[PDB]
Amino acid sequence: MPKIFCLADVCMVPIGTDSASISDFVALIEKKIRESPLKSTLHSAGTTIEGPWDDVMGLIGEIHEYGHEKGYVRVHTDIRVGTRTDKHQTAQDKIDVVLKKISQ
Amino acid sequence: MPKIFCLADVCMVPIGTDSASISDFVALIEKKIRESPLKSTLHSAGTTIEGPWDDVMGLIGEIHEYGHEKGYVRVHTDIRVGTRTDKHQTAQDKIDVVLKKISQ
Amino acid sequence: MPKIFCLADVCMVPIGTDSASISDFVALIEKKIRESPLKSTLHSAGTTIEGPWDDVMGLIGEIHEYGHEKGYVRVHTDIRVGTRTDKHQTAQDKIDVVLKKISQ
Amino acid sequence: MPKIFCLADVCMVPIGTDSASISDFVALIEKKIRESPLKSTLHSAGTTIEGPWDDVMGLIGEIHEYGHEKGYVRVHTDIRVGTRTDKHQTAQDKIDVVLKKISQ
Repeated sequence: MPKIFCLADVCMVPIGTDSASISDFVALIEKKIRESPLKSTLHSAGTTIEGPWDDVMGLIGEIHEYGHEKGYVRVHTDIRVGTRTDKHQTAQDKIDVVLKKISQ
Repeated sequence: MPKIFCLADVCMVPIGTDSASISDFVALIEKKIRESPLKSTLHSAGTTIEGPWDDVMGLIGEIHEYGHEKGYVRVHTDIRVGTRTDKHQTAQDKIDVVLKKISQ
Repeated sequence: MPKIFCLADVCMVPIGTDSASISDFVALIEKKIRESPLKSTLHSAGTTIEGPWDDVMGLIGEIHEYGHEKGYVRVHTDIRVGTRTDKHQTAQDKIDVVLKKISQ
Repeated sequence: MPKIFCLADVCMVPIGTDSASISDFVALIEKKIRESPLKSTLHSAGTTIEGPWDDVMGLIGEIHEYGHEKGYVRVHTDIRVGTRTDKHQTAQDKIDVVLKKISQ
């Protein structure tokens, strides 16, 4: 169980539901993610979660189990995650650097 | 060249640069993306682009070529893209539905 | 319409079907991919397609339209794509280099 | 620490190295992955790992730490992971079903 800091952007969708509309599933998991003390930011194509590796990946796993507990039979997830040793950077720090450079 | 409407969230990074810091590359490509008439939204883990398939995928390809033109030798990209026939939904519509349901 | 060579690994899934089992959809799209003259390699988590950017992204777009034509209401796709200017490398060349180094 | 079975296809790349060529990094991590008792399958665009969630995500985290221990300053990873309650399916079972259907 590694504890390295990481930034993980997750996009989770249910497979096999009766409708192409899945906002119920997204809202369901988002509420669960916001209950965690880990910092998270919701956007249109997913949610960015930050913190120690084990806690972040642990939460995503719990969300899957939560989905299954709520009746969803299959969950498909895409995770973009990065770790680095040169500096500590939150999701907000990341966008702040870009925005600054763009206006320059 | 398909023209179906699509929502594509792209995360692009350069491989082989001399530094772990890549905000220069991100800012460079973001400015190029904002020059397009296609609707785009920047977030911490990528940029969401919407429009006809050929125009969206065409732009991403142009960004790659632009990166190479600017000296970057290798570009690695992750794209999450979806198409649907039941309704038209922009990236903003998508987050709006979730936010509403979350407060309900 | 960029024509830079690219290697794209695609994972495509249908959203809103009546079953968690989606092998019918996968088989359907795979047969369509094999009809293209572009080089493709199927694996457990997707299919790797190579060739000019416009032809590769064009095919993926056609697959989406094909899915919708076959009754699927929503398609979600994850694409990992890379371009580079230092050498030409097929998907097979890529795995060959790794395998060699592993035994060394 | 969830223990639900999962199939995870991982694509890991180093950011900030002095070369666009990263086969050394890939070979390095692959050897580390093969030391694990977890079932893994290497392909051109990544490696598919299967097993309990905590063990699989734990290994990926260890690979990141291993990369940093070996001098790599930044690691970027894309993970496609799925869980389901309707059946147990390995990566090989997954491709076997498709291949069968394709010839039918």
